[PDB]
Amino acid sequence: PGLFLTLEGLDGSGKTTQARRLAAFLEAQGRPVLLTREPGGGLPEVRSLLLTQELSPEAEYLLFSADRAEHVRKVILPGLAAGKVVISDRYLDSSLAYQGYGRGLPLPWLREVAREATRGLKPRLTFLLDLPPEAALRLGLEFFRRVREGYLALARAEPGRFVVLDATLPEEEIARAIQAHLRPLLP
Amino acid sequence: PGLFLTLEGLDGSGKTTQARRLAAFLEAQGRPVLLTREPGGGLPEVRSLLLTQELSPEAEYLLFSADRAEHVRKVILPGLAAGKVVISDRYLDSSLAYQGYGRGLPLPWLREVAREATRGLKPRLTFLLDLPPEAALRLEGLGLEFFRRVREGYLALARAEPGRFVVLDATLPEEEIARAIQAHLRPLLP
Ligand SMILES: Nc1ncnc2c1ncn2[C@@H]1O[C@H](COP(=O)(O)OP(=O)(O)O)[C@@H](O)[C@H]1O
Ligand SMILES: Cc1cn([C@H]2C[C@H](O)[C@@H](COP(=O)(O)OP(=O)(O)O)O2)c(=O)[nH]c1=O
Ligand SMILES: Cc1cn([C@H]2C[C@H](O)[C@@H](COP(=O)(O)O)O2)c(=O)[nH]c1=O
Ligand SMILES: [Cl-]
Ligand SMILES: [Cl-]
Ligand SMILES: [Cl-]
Ligand SMILES: [Cl-]
Ligand SMILES: [Mg+2]
Ligand SMILES: [Mg+2]
Ligand SMILES: [Mg+2]
Ligand SMILES: [Mg+2]
Ligand SMILES: [Mg+2]
Ligand SMILES: [Mg+2]
Ligand SMILES: [Mg+2]
Ligand SMILES: [Mg+2]
Repeated sequence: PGLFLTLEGLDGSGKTTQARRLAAFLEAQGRPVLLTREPGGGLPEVRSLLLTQELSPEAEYLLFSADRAEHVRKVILPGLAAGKVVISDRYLDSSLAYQGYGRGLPLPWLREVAREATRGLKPRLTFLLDLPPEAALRLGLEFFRRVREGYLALARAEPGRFVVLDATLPEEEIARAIQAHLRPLLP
Repeated sequence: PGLFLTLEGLDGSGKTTQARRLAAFLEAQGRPVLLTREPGGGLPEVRSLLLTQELSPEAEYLLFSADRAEHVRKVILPGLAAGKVVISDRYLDSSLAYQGYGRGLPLPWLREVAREATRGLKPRLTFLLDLPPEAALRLEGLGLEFFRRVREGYLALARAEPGRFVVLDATLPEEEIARAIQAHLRPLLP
């Protein structure tokens, strides 16, 4: 049982907001829900360490992946075995967009690292809240362009898992679109 | 330029003792030496991270690897580039023996993670201080059964790369181990 969903986008694309509203929507239908996030959900100390320190991309990816590995094991997989709808604000796609397309690390290596860290757990549906970095409500601009395009490139590679939402629209109608796509996967 | 050396073995095998003796022995010969270690040489804060309760073996290895990636880029390669003899107390082999043979993680995955973590950098010589498992004395569930697997793992890694590894008997007195290490170095120096 259980359903695994993720949200992705740049910081200030409104992921937490939509994660909050999606939880509330599923609670209103009586469906058990669990919110969680990366970084921090597996190893909170990773999150606080990366906050005040910049490393090499390789080193920083491996920390994200250790956190992810604990996150998948202690939080996400248990939640799904209990029949809950688990919603993660950021997951693997964040590393692929930021460390891969942004900092330039090779994608095939990242996914081979990720495969054991995640046990190959992929979300059923990932919502990409897309906007230009200048429109975001919260290493130059060029880095943030690369991450956004990277997200869009990931989405067009897997059109079955990504749902690309224009994040500049009002939050209420963005919420209804997410609800629309999600409807078929519940009764 | 430069020479990359490492010390390996179980907890309590004399690695730290012998790396420090070696460093000092090379400095007295007038050679530039960089003494380093793992975990912590790349990312000091990883030792905090590694103590986390009930840490899965995958996260464990990825933590060691985060540190290793930073350690290679910021400390080891720039030291080697300047012609220093760089000695690391523990390197990739620790992960292969502890997280591979000890925890049961697949070696090919470990090595695939290692490729980009180390950028292919392997030491010229690695001194394995082979210690009996019962003599070994932080990390989760460091039991006797674990140490047998780790010890035998080290010995299998030695057999697979017998030109890189020099296996020495860790129960021998410290002067004799150091002299034996020094003798395996002599052709690689002047
Ligand atoms: N050849 C030896 N014989 C007996 N004891 C030793 C020998 N070498 C080191 N020791 C002692 O064993 C302990 C562990 O040594 P250490 O160098 O810290 O091991 P490691 O670095 O491998 O953990 C220390 O108290 C040290 O004095
Ligand atoms: C470098 C490394 C260490 N370890 C383990 C060995 C030790 O039990 C622990 C710390 O090593 P070390 O710092 O050498 O021992 P000490 O803490 O006594 O100074 O980490 C691994 O499991 N994998 C690794 O890749
Ligand atoms: C989960 C994850 C986050 N990040 C970064 C991108 C964001 O700027 C930042 C978000 O942290 P925050 O949500 O605590 O603000 O973390 C990555 O670079 N890779 C990842 O895999
Ligand atoms: Cl699912
Ligand atoms: Cl957000
Ligand atoms: Cl995924
Ligand atoms: Cl060899
Ligand atoms: Mg993470
Ligand atoms: Mg990962
Ligand atoms: Mg894709
Ligand atoms: Mg030591
Ligand atoms: Mg080594
Ligand atoms: Mg490694
Ligand atoms: Mg053997
Ligand atoms: Mg070997």
